[PDB]
Amino acid sequence: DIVMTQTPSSTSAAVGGTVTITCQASQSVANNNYLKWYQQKRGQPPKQLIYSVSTLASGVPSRFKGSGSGTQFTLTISDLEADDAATYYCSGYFNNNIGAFGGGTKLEIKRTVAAPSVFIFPPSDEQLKSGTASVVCLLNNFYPREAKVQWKVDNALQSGNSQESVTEQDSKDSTYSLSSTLTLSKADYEKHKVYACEVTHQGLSSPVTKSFNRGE
Amino acid sequence: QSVEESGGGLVTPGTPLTLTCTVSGIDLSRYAMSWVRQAPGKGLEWIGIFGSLGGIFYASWAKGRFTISKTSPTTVDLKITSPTTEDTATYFCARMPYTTDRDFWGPGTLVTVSSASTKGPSVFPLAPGTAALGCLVKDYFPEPVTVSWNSGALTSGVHTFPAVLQSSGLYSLSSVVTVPSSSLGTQTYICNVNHKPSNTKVDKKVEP
Amino acid sequence: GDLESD
Repeated sequence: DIVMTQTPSSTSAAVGGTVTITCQASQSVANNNYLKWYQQKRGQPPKQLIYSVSTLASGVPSRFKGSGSGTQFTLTISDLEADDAATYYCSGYFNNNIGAFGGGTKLEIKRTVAAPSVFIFPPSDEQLKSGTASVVCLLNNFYPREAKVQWKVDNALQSGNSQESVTEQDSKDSTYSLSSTLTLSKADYEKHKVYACEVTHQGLSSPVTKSFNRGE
Repeated sequence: QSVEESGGGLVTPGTPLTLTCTVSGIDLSRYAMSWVRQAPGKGLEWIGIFGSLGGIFYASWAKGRFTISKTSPTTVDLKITSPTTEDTATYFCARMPYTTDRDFWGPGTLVTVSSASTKGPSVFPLAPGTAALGCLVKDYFPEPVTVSWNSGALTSGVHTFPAVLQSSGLYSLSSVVTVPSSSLGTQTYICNVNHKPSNTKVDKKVEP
Repeated sequence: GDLESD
């Protein structure tokens, strides 16, 4: 049909570095210049960067440069900042009066290794009263994103009763945060004593363990 | 010059659903409006356009599945024909010029296609040189919720994690903040949860 | 037809 193929799907570079994104349309854009570059963040709508293939949007830094030739276009981001962590999209319009987007390019900002700060939270009394028990493990502000979080209750490895959620990359310090939530009933909870969250990360010399004794 | 979508929320599969796009300071007799969408965790998808000359154009995959119309000098509609699960997405209305920088997108409105019922969250406290605390926002549907801390005064070091759909079909989320350890006996920590689909507003006291 | 976007 009409396809706008955006590459790479994802890439990484350090602050001050350079990234190059290519968008390849299946046919020439309308008037040879209906082509815009967008920057998108999670909780936000996209923010324009480039219009008419190469023109810089008002308020956009000059380190964003737009280029291309008829069907192939390039967004070049030089002098990278932490704030540049986002997903970038090409947006095109075509002579049959049809718009399309590239699949997007997620940019991760590299930085020095940052070890997580680990916290464990036992369930609340209000929750225990309600008949359920959720134990929360928090990995705070770490890089890189890869981490191993395992639960041990009375030194028995849990499996299938936890769920992980990870924030976006912070635009100021380029870190991630991760939560691992263990979901039990009140009965099973009062059955045991030791609740432990074990965290393995490149920032930790050896796996860190954070534990508590139930009812203490 | 502003845009706002409306009519989003939870809808039953097969029930027609009409979204409304409201503009202010934009002349639909002289500028085009576009409908875009974005499934959770996926890319932007172009749905259609109301043109400057009254032309209405749809993506090949969107023809039949959507009907776009202008209902008033300030409103443009997107009727999603018999919604399905794959139609769950955030829907944007946008004044998206390719050759100018007068570019205005609405904040987006989430459309959830599901048979599940709406459910307000339960809010539980995650009690504590640096200390951490938070709020477990457990078992609600549909998305989304908003979490603030101390009515917006607390913003630095806050991490509100994206929701994870539980095996029960409900969502759970946590919102944490890091604070000086000295402040625990000295200051109050309160999380303000708002879940608009249920018109729920909960304030939760977090204490050691 | 003629373009209907700017």
